[PDB]
Amino acid sequence: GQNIDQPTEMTATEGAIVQINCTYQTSGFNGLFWYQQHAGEAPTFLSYNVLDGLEEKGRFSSFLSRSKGYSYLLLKELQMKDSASYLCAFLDSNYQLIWGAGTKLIIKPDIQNPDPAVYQLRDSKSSDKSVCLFTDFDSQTNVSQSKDSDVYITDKCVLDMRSMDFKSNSAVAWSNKSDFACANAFN
Amino acid sequence: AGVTQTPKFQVLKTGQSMTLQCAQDMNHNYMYWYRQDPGMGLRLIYYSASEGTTDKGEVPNGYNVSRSTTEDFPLRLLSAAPSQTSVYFCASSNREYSPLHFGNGTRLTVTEDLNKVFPPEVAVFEPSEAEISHTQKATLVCLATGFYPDHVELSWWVNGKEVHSGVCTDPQPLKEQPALNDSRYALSSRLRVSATFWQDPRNHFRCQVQFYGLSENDEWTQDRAKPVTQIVSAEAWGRAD
Amino acid sequence: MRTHSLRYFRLGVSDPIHGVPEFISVGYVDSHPITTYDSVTRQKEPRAPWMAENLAPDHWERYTQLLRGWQQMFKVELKRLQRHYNHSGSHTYQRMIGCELLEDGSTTGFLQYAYDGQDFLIFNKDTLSWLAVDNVAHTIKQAWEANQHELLYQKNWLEEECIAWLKRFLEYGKDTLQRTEPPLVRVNRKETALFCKAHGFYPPEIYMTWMKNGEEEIDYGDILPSGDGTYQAWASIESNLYSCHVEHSGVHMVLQV
Amino acid sequence: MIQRTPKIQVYSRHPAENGKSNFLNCYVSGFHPSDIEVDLLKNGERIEKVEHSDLSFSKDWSFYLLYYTEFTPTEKDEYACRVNHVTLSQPKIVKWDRD
Ligand SMILES: *Cc1cccc(C(=O)O)c1
Repeated sequence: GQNIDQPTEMTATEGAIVQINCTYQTSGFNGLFWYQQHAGEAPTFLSYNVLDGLEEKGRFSSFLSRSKGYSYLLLKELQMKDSASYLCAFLDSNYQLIWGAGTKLIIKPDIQNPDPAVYQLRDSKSSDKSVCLFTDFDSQTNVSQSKDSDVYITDKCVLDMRSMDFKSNSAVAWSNKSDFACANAFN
Repeated sequence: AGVTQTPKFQVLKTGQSMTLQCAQDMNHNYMYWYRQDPGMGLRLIYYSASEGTTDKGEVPNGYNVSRSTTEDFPLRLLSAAPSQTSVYFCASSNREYSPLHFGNGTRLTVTEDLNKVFPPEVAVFEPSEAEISHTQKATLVCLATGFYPDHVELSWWVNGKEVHSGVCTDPQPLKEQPALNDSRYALSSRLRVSATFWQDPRNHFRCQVQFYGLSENDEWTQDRAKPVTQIVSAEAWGRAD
Repeated sequence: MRTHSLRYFRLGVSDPIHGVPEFISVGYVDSHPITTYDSVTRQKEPRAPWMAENLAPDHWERYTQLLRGWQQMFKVELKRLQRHYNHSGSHTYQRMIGCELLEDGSTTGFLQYAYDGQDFLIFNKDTLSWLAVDNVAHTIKQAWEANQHELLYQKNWLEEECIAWLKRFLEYGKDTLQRTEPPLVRVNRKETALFCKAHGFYPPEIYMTWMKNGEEEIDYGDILPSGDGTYQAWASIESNLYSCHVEHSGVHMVLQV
Repeated sequence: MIQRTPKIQVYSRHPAENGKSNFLNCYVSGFHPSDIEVDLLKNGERIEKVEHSDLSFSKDWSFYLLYYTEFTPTEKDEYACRVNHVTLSQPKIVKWDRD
């Protein structure tokens, strides 16, 4: 048991299907595991495959090809809560547990009605202090990182206003520079 | 049931000693200690096939374990080094080939001095009138700045009750000085509500940051207040205008 | 080549007398011991020099930790089995697991447990089920049959891992395991009985009979270990002209009298 | 509990030759439980110089092992095997015969 590969990152659309592949090489095998790990959370067990074949359990399926040294985890009808790292692991002849680096899965919300816009919010005690919000953009839209190191820019973030069946993308920026305008702050 | 790992967060000075607890009530024979570092994945430190025995993983150097009982598997840092900055997961499994159950992890930072530890400053930014008029929705933003280590829990509280709906927090606190290895951190979060809900002056919005820092038995001889574990919050009332 | 086998045996004893291990594990390729672990040494050690020479310290370090785990499991299984039966005092739990590689290329595999030296559980790796002698066994079989992942693990281990280990150990020990030592055979008279006696032979499978005039009521001495890796055995009787016949590794021998 | 009393067989490694350095074998088999004590005797005396194979187990769950010592048979000398086990009120002795 020596090597294990799975892709770093995958992005699929809410409602759709995603297949996370894992290749392994080893002389000796006591099974292949998939685990799910949510950000800031513990991994939990999804699947064990040791013979050739397919196992299903709700929306999740795990496949193993012994001769090809190949498993996949298949996730159907993707929900936003499926955003997580997926860890592929295998046991060698001595029951050593060999861990892949993990695949980060990003679920893209299906934004039917884009309304891309950059807003400026005032601090709630001092006027001076100001953050910029880039909200309501398409899920294909890419938030590039700062080129000024006195300007901070967050990753894209999905919020879900549940009681309204409404989801929106969001990115935040801020700076102490007075020459800072929320306009032309995300391009 | 499950695996109970403590503490969830921990800061240490270089050379300080630390024991992480891990207990399972599932009569599992196997218990494990892993560190998780960006890009590497899961690295076994030590494991124990049963009470009465323990054995090295791939990275045992700097660590110690005991398996006195089936239930407990402590991990000891004998002399904390910067390189032991990591997230530690304890785990149990019934057999060598049976699935692992994980503890909820320990976020551990080791710093040269505890004078590099600062609590967050927190501020709420009120929704843009332009957002409100264009979309009939109101996005509050919370900013936590100037904190070290990156050991925080950010929650939103609406008329004194925690909310999850309408909330998006950055997965990762961002470095204010990416160059510096002792760089303090910032974290953003948004709470979006309807414009009428923001406009109702009866509604109360609190951004809350639980920071993990020093304890009461940590020595502290600096001018500024002891950067102890504490909550720093910021708040806004709804405004008709 | 001929059929070969890897078997591992486990023995546990509850409240065992002083000196006597709580738990022993020994592995065999055919009749040859290869490995040993117990509760007193707490170490997996080779039992053949061609095992000790071809397997590094980390192999023994790792199986030490595994056999500590298995010792603990066995102790717990055995206390559970005893309370199910309301048995007090010292009682026995035994397991045999292994696989065979036949002349044809075909394989077998098997896993059974005994309680106080009686059949208790026998695994069927093809129907992925457990046979139980009684109802206490049935109860345990049901729990085990509820865990499909474990049943599939065992099947895989018997059909793939066990055979892989057998092939690796045969290579390491081929000079011993695949040698032939033909029998030295002689006839001694006694009381008026004739004794066909064979010794210095390996492997232990041998056939011995007696015949008047080439036409076929005989005492058989069992096949016993001689203590040097070879084996010995005899056949006896009390017409006119008699002859002893011996067959071993595909060679027939005849001694006339 | 069914218990099986040991079968005890005593013999030389090679055909016995007075004054030729042989090996004396006592094979104890088909017993249950595992707890067994075995001595080899020279003229009724316990031989200290006595190797044994470690314990072994059968398909039928009964146990077996081999006790042996380097020895040199003589006309006068007389060799035996003394086994105690829980199926035996008194240790069982089986003497060697040369033939
Ligand atoms: C050393 C070893 C390997 C596999 C199984 C066993 C056992 O059944 O005890 C021992």
